[PDB]
Amino acid sequence: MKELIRKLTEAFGPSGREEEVRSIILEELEGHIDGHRIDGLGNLIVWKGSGEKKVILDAAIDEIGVVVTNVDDKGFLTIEPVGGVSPYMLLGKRIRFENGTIGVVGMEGETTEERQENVRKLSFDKLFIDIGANSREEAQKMCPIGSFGVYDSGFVEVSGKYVSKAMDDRIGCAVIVEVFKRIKPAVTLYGVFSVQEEVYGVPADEAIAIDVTDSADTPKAMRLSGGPALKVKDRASISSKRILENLIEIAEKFDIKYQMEVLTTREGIPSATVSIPTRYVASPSEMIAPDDVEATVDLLIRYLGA
Amino acid sequence: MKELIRKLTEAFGPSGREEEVRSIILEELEGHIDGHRIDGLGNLIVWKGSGEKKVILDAAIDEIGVVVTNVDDKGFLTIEPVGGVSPYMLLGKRIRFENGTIGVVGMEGETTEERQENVRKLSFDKLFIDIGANSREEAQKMCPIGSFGVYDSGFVEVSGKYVSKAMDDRIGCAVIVEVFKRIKPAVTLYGVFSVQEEAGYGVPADEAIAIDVTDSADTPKAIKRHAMRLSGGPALKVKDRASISSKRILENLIEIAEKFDIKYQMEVLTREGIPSATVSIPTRYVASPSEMIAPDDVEATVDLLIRYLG
Repeated sequence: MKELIRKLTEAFGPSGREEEVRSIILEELEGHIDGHRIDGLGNLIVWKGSGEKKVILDAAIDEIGVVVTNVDDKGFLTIEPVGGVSPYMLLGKRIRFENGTIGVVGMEGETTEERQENVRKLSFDKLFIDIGANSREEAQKMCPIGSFGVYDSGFVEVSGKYVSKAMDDRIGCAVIVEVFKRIKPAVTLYGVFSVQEEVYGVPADEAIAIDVTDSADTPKAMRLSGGPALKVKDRASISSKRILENLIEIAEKFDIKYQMEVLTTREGIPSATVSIPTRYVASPSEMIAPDDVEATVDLLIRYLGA
Repeated sequence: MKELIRKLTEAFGPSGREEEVRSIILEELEGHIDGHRIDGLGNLIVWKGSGEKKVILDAAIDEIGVVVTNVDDKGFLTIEPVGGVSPYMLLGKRIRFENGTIGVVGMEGETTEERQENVRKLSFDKLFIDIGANSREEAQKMCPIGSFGVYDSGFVEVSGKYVSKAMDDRIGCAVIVEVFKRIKPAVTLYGVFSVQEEAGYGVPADEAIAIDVTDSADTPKAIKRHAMRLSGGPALKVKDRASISSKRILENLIEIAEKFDIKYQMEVLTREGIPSATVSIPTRYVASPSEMIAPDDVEATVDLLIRYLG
């Protein structure tokens, strides 16, 4: 499942250019599905099994990044955030583009006091990125305007933890993939991979969102290795609540460690939301515990079949 | 070429289920190819010749269809479209599936009132498909949920013109295949048949050409300046941001077309990693069970490519 964690977390998938991610999900799932289709707006719909119950397992394809807005005289890039990324996780951080070009990030500091003052009020109009080109003529071909970029950091295992970029949400995509690769369906199971936008082709009876939640384990609560984070919604149908209680009895039934969050898009069909605790969200080094993710897989395997 | 266009347009190939169209294409080009391959996504790629210049041609193997999203109790199938299918081109039509199955679409509402209204502001929420199924189980065994079907209408000739379902882009497939069958390749030819998805095909190529369908506005009550028309020749499209290389390929195709009296017709519109040009065959009633092309546009097209590449 860890080959999978790399192949997905390392897959280049910013908004609108996620084709590789969909690929690895497909060739990864090839041999364990009945069908799929890419919907008008870019979401991918997988279905497996013959069942009266139709369940949707949603997971966000996309990962945070930056977009170019201005190419410079000497060939430097102006950028702006896509997804919830802070200009602080980018200082000294190197960036990939879809063609493969690597760029480096720096600050528009002039003096020695400006480099200590641009930060306490740092926006993206004070950053820049080097590609290696010295001209705008040599820089526009390397990267047009509207080019996206992502973290260059890859997947590393730190003493049993899985640290990589974009554990949000391809720990969830990876979990769904693994479920399809190990489950024998007792239901008609769709797995939908979503394009979030402006910050359902199939009709089902129950939707289940696989997302991540920030871990409060940071010094000074959702904890690693404590289980999947089950989200209770302050306002939901009797049917969403029954989804929740069903997953609860099944978790208490098979001695499955699990957590429960309450934090202050829903299909109209009854939906629930389960998250994996992930530290350092919106950083190149988001940390998950694999026992949590195989615990989540095990739970879904149990509730949705054998 | 009537036999080829027949096989291609009548082949069943909806969003991934193209083993029939691929098998027909390889079946067709056998004895003329120097190799082929199916990538991890299903794209069929062939190559012939070993010239210095590398030229690629590409045309989509896919056709519009329907996907079944639900099966009710009586055996009727609720559908959502695959591709750009008008709900109207379906009403009264029969639907063709892979395992030997045929269905018939129907509209909800029994009274004259709700039918007459539902046809106004129609959609697939208000449709279904009967298989002759009386049980939901035998429907699930005949047509599982997630099953794709294409138009059941087939190929026929009308006073010299060719009509069939899925001319886009099986007619481009026919152009490529005939080109490969009647070629003495001077360049290194790669043929690419597009699956599913609208930045390379794993083939480095000097230049690339697309064989596409274009809407012919020669129909009545259509009055556009510089309209596409049947038997006007292959339509050579002009792009807005066309690079020097794309304009070079395009200009070369114009040169051949006029040098050998090959009829052709430009097409004016309302990044670019490879030199590319876009040629199109004019076609009538795209997205209908009965798309129509003129054969001499296809012959002039294959002549254009064969003389530009051999």
